[PDB]
Amino acid sequence: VNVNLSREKILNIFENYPIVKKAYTDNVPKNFKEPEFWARFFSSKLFRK
Amino acid sequence: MSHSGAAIFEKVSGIIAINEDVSPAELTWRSTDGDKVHTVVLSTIDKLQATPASSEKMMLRLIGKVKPQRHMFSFNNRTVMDNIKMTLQQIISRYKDADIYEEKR
Amino acid sequence: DRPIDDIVKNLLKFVVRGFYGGSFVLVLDAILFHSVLAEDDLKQLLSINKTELGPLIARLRSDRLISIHKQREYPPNSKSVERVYYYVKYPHAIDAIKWKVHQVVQRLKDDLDKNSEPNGYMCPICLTKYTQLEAVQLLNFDRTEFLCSLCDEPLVEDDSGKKNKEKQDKLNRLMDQIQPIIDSLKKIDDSRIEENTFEIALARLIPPQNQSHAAYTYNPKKGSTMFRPGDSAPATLHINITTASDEVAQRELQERQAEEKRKQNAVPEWHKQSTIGKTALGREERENEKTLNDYYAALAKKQALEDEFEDV
Amino acid sequence: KLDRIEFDPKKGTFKYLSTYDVHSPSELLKLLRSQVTFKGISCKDLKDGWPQCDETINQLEEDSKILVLRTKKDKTPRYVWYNSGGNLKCIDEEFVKMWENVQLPQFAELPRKLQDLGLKPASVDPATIKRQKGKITNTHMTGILKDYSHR
Ligand SMILES: [Zn+2]
Repeated sequence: VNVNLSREKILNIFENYPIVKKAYTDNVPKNFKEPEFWARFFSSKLFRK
Repeated sequence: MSHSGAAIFEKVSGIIAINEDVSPAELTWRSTDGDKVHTVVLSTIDKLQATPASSEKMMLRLIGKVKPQRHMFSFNNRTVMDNIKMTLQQIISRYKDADIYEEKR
Repeated sequence: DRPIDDIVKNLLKFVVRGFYGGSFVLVLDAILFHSVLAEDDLKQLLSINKTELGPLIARLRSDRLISIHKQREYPPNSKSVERVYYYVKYPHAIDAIKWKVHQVVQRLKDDLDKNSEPNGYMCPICLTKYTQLEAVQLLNFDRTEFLCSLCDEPLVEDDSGKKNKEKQDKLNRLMDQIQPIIDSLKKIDDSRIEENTFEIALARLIPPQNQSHAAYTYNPKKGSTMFRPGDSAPATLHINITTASDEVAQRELQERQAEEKRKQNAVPEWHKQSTIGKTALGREERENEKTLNDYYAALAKKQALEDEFEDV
Repeated sequence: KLDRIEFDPKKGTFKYLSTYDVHSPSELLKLLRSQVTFKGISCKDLKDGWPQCDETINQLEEDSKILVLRTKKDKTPRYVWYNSGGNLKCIDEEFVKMWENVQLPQFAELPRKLQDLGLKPASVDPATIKRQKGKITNTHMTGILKDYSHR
């Protein structure tokens, strides 16, 4: 299943949900690239909750 | 669990484990006595081969992307093999997407 | 491992350590640490002989704390051999434990009841016991002594008069010692345990040796209607980040799709115009920008192996 | 070059390298806990490099920290295991003998007997395990017609 995201939506997700930004700022340059991060986020229960 | 189980590697029986905590995820097979150890970085795997459910064999091979490196594992119970294959499918697919994104960009 | 599995394992461990000898603990703990464990592997792990593993396996099999599984194996470079595997069938073991716990308590309770009854009598010579009722039809004509029938000799009062307290003491001790089993069984009844099979047990197998001769696999015969006694038990997500240049590209693709859809519905040509007369059918700015950038820069300064396989 | 010898560069000596460096009950108790299999560690190679081990091994048998397999000629420790369970001796022999005297009923009849005494049986009788046109018209379409029988 393919889901499309955009820069405007990425900023909107961060604004409406500070936890997502918290888990984003600390992991993007350190462990894995952004494409993997968002792939994990939607699969996680966090996106469901 | 879905991250460990008995496996046979190079005719040696041992425990195969899927380490997801350490990035990139790596698959580690440890012999029962610990004399032998094998580790494969899942970023290198291109395709995931698996014997069909209609055969008595329970092998599962991880071909490495480029005489390409090849790692073949033989299992004992299919449920363990399926539970290991399912978790591997996620990692290989995700890393394939990462490579596609990197090359495209 | 589920939390109930630990409770069952602890119950088995307590029963074996308390109601069986030392070597029994070794045999059962080996196949509790591991799942199904071949007889040859079991011998190698404990370093005991066949003549010593025999009695241990036999007793743990009679009490149904261990189950057996024999299957034909065909090594690629050796004569076909029949291998024996040992595992634990938890529903079977728990029933055996529950029945034995009940019986032992019941026997002691009955012995308490019997020992509280009148004594009885026995004959010293023929060693035949007589009850109080049976002895009353043998007493002599003088009504002084109870005479035996075979020997015609006076009877002697039986024992067990003083044990009235000892038997109660024994029961008091047993229920204290057997307490963990009762507590574990209570928790087991609340949950529902799944019956185990050789194949199911193989899912939790910890291989004992590097190169065990026994193939720890269950490849059942094809279309085999034969049934042995007691051998049956009851996506991908892909994401794509779209940039501004990709957005306009996507819009162009959408416009193309709409154009194709419109064509699919448009009317043909011959239906559009009346075709009577036609023949019948048949066979430079960059420099300006730089001088500006330099000018503003000056300003700011101034201001500051070949097998069948598939693809998964 | 051998592996059974350890070198000391501080003073320049060669010392013996025992198989299991065990010279205290604490080290033995953790080594036995770290085993990934149930393969007992022999006292023959444990006794080597350790002046007294029977004295220590026997002390742990009484405390029920480890399991010991002893010889039959004379009581002498052999391969030992970690005791993942509880106390090694917890039942008097007057009850072990009674436990040995009880004979279980025929297996298929046990759950019924347990169900008559009011005890919930965690099993079932295996007997209840229910093991579960002609002449065609157009044939020039030989390998085209896919069977869309249902929708
Ligand atoms: Zn007599």
